[PDB]
Amino acid sequence: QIQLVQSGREVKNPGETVKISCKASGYTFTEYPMLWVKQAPGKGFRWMGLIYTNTGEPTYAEEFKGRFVFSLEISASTAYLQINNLTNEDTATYFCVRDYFISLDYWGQGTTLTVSSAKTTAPSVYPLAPVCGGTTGSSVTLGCLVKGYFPEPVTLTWNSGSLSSGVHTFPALLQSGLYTLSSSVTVTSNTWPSQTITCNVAHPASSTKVDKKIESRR
Amino acid sequence: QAVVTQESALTTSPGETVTLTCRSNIGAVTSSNCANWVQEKPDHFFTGLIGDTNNRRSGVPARFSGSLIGDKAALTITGAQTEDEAIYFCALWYNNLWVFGGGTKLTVLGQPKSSPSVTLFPPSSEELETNKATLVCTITDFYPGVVTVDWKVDGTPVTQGMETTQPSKQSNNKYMASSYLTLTARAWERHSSYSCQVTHEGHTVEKSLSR
Amino acid sequence: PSPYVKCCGTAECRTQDKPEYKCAVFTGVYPFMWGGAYCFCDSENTQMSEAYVE
Amino acid sequence: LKLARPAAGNIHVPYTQTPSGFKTWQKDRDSPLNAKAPFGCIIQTNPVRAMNCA
Amino acid sequence: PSPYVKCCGTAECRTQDKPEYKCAVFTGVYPFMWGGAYCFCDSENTQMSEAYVERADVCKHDHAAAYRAHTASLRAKIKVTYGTVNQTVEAYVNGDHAVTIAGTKFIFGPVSTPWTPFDTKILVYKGELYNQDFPRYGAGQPGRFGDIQSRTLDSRDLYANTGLKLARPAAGNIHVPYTQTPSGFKTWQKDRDSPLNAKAPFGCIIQTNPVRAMNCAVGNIPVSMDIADSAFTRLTDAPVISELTCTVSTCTHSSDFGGIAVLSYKVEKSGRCDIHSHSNVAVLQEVSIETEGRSVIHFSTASASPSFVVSVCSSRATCTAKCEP
Amino acid sequence: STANHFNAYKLTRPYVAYCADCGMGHSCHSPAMIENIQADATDGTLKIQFASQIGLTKTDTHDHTKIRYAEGHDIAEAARSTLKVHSSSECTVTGTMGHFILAKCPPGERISVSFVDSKNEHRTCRIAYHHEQRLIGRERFTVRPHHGIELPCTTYQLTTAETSEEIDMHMPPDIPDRTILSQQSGNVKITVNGRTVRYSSSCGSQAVGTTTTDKTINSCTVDKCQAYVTSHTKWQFNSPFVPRRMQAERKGKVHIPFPLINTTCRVPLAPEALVRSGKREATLSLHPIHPTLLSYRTFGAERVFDEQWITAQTEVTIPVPVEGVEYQWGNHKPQRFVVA
Amino acid sequence: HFILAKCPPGERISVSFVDSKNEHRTCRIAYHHEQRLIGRERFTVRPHHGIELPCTTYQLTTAETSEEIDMHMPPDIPDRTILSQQSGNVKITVNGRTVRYSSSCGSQAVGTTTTDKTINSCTVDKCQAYVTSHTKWQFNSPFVP
Repeated sequence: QIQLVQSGREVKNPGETVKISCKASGYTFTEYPMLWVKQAPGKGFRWMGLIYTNTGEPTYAEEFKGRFVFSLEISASTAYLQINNLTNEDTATYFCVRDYFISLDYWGQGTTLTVSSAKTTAPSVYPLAPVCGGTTGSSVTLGCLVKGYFPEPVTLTWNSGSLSSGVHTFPALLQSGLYTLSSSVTVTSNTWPSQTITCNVAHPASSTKVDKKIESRR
Repeated sequence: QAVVTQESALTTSPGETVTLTCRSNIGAVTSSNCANWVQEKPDHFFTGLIGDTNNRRSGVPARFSGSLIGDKAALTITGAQTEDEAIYFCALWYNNLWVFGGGTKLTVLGQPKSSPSVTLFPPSSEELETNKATLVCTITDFYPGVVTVDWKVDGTPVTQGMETTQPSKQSNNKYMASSYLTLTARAWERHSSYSCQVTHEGHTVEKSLSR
Repeated sequence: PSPYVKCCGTAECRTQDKPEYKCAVFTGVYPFMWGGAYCFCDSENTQMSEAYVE
Repeated sequence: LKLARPAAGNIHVPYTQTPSGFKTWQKDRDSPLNAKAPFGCIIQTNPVRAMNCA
Repeated sequence: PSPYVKCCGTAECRTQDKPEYKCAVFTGVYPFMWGGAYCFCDSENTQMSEAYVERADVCKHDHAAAYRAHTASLRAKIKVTYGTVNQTVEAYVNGDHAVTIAGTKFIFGPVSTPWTPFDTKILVYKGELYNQDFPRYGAGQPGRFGDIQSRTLDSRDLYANTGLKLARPAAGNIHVPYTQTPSGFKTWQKDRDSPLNAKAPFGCIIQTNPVRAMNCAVGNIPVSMDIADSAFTRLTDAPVISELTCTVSTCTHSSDFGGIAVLSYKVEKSGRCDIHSHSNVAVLQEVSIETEGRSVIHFSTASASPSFVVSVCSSRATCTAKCEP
Repeated sequence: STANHFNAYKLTRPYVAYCADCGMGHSCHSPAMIENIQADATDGTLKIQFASQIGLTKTDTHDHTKIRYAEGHDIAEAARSTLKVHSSSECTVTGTMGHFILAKCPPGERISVSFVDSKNEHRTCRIAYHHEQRLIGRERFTVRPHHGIELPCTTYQLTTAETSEEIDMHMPPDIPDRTILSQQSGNVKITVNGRTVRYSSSCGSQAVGTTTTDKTINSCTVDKCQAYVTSHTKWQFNSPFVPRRMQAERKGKVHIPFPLINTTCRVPLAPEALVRSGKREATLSLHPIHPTLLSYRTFGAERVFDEQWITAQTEVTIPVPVEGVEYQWGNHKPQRFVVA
Repeated sequence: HFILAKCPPGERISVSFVDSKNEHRTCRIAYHHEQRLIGRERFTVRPHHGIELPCTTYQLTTAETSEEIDMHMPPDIPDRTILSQQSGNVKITVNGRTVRYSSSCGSQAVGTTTTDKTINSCTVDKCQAYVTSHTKWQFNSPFVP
């Protein structure tokens, strides 16, 4: 059916429209039509609408009406479940789905947006390795500590983008409109922090990203 | 058009199954209606564990299957394996959407307890030379979701700027997080070392980096 | 008579037989009533209108 | 009777017609010759005859 | 409003803010109504009755405009074929606007047109034009056409001689009757005259998003074409026409095509042939002329005795004929 | 008000109306008063102002069944099927909300509102209104059905309201009367009843004091006493029967239902014509349709622009000069011909 | 299929039915019912018996056969609202009209049955639940596709 890739974590100012993007490909983009998601966590199954658009009937829901408006360049299943007139209450997943197997059988990846009519600092990635005590024993989890990122996305990743799964990465917590976290890639005692286990601390809300080798304390 | 309110956990055990019926407000979830009941995942989960009101829908395993069950789109989760935790959306069809509500707490048991280790780095001078000195301890590999990662900034409890890493809500029962006891450079000199006392899975051990 | 539904289909114009015969097909019909799908596409529409004065 | 290319959705059989001249020959018919029969004729038509032709 | 009963007692009637704020202390009111005593005594009970002239709520629905008209100016779209150039220039045709042609400068205007749909005052009403005599701003007769003073379309005052007329009303039933004017806006539109949108003098087509008269068949457009010879085809590469002999195939009296004109001509080379004949009595069917031979042409001419001095390829001839009936 | 119309209903209680047109000669405080009519329509829905809560339940519910209304006690309501509009016959009921009710009536001399549940077989009234449909177009018939032409016609809004135009839902009123009291000949007795009760005796506590309940006054002569009933917390607008001697002039908010928008009309196109062109003159024979205007207007500096009631099977010689004419007879673009 | 009756004078006659009729479901057409009676007189009053003229009376009894209006061949006329589906999950049930079974891809184009079926690999609006008939048919279909 509709093989839907969802949009990113959106960063939305007040009054605008936030198109939860969709690559709803692999099948007919009308065969997997615009099934909008506007799902909060409190909503669970959240209103964005349903459409198998093989004949052409894509609808915004009750949750996809008002604040929602379903649009798409749906030829490859390119989609935007738009938070239209999206205020500071625009933080929700504008999510993909396709009408086939009459509910959203083919489904999307989701585009979780943070709506907010306010500013945001850029996330600086500092080289935060493990200390000189230990830090190359069994392993080392060194990386880019991403401080003060706003809007989405402001996180940390490991291995220069390559070897960081299994490493300690914290999601950015709110402080002054910034996200505070880190991404330390976790390798062995020759890898962390001797070998190339680079942390990227990236705040794209200010468009800064520091990808440096998460090295030892000395 | 009904918000799918149902059994709050339409989930089963490890090897166990939960057959709840989440009320989409008119009746059963349908197949031309497309209403269902199944464990989809979180994170903007476009995937029906059970849609189409007689079995699992597209995009989920069929064992957490939709039904016209009870007074709802039925989440008959038979085959609750180790990764069975999700939003068991039991909602009703209208021919355009299987409308779910807040999700039954879909469970398949598995992933028993094995707590995280707080692997530390001290409040180092790469940021602490500009006064950004967070003793950052990855509290990783948690089981279950119980790791009290508190500040032990060189013995003294770092409680100004201390932020503990949490576990991740995954299906496999694993977690990982990063907790920085965030003093200044004078706090990195004032407290002794960046250390988190992590009580993960029942075990309380103070893991520190070499500040 | 009941007109030629073309939804789709550019139908022909057959010869009417009566003396009051006026036959024709106004193309591009778009019938969307409460009675069942005759038009299933935006193109090929045609209304076969034939009349006999008697 | 001149056909008209009808409107969408409904099956409007557009057919602009003539008036009712058979209505016109009677209604809006003139003063009929049974009145104004000169000679004082008795114009009756089982067969058309002026009985009492004076 | 609800009349102030003073039972007994003369209720005072201070001045309201209404445009026709007439209050009268109709004393001696004997209020006998349905549901509880507005009078309990014998005399001195009365009703102070106040009414006020106010605007309609359908002014936002529909207004009536009495515009005093200033000057107007022609604006035209002339389809111009300048050789192989074809473009319709739509510019302000009063002579000031230098119309940028494709390599040309049209100057349509300054045209002398006083024949316009301008009156002294135009009433516009729902698209209905009327060259109709508006009164003075706030001096209407009661029931005169245009009684409401409308200084602004969201204005603040209202002149009106359509006055209410209160009285000591009918006893018992609460009737504060008010002898108002008959509605001139009910008359000046409803049972309004033959509208000035019809009856177009000069044969124009009036239309008022803004009130202007499209297709107004009046006068000739004075046009100055600043167009050089550096857009036209040069004389050194044109077909040298020779032996220009025109024919008279048939003569219509007043048809569009009019004449069968078979112009024989031997050409040095190929090219486009000009038709620009020097005859006011003729009209060329086109300026098109093809490679030479016997070029047939619709020799349009409204004159019955045609003699057209045709210009063909830089040569000329004089075709003669008699038209039809 | 229009969406939560029970809010504007529950603000001000309904009233009774001292209508003089009330049943063939009598007229009193019936519930079948009419406050005013609304004629903003090319389509022509009369927007009558109803005295009751027509389109509001007697318990203040949004009850499309409950055609609410007012007695002396507040809920003088019936079913909404008891509402009837008779202008020259039973006109089309269009829409109802509280005090507002619009509808498409036929031709008629007076529009008659009728409530028939207690108003015995439609207790009602017929206010005098010229219900004449001034139809647009060169033709003049009330024919939607064939595809004749679309015309822009300013029609009344036929939807539910939110707010456009504030009816003054205010004026806690007064009224006249003589009958609000009781008394056994030296015991003046008042009860709880449907008048906001002032006392007016020859002297006493039924000369000054509250009236919402039972009060006995010993030693009271019957010619002295009188119960008064005013209004409060809402009212009708200026009290057209409604003798509003209430001292506090103050207004409230109400919304008129469905203010007008630019709608359309199915214009009837007629049969076209028959041309006979003579020596500089033209003869258009028209066969007749439902009656219209046809206007012959010349082409040039002023030609004989005349109209005509095209209302029969006839012929008109529009004299087509060399400058020409324009033959507008019906619903076509009126372009006439030239000399030929 | 016809109803005969005497109506009042006029140019426009409405016809209504309310027995299950939609609030008295009615239409209103134009029909110049003007009483063009014979003779000099101008009224509908028999009672002072002086009039003995010919009259073109409508028949008051039921027929035997006089001339047939032709009803047969149950067609449809164009719509969009026959069946149900979410774009690969189509429900087609029993229906009040003879509904053709249409999809956007596959063999769903037609089929005037009242049979239940699930439909995949087709159009979400592409379900052409068609009009038809079986043992039915209108006269001429004036609006009537």
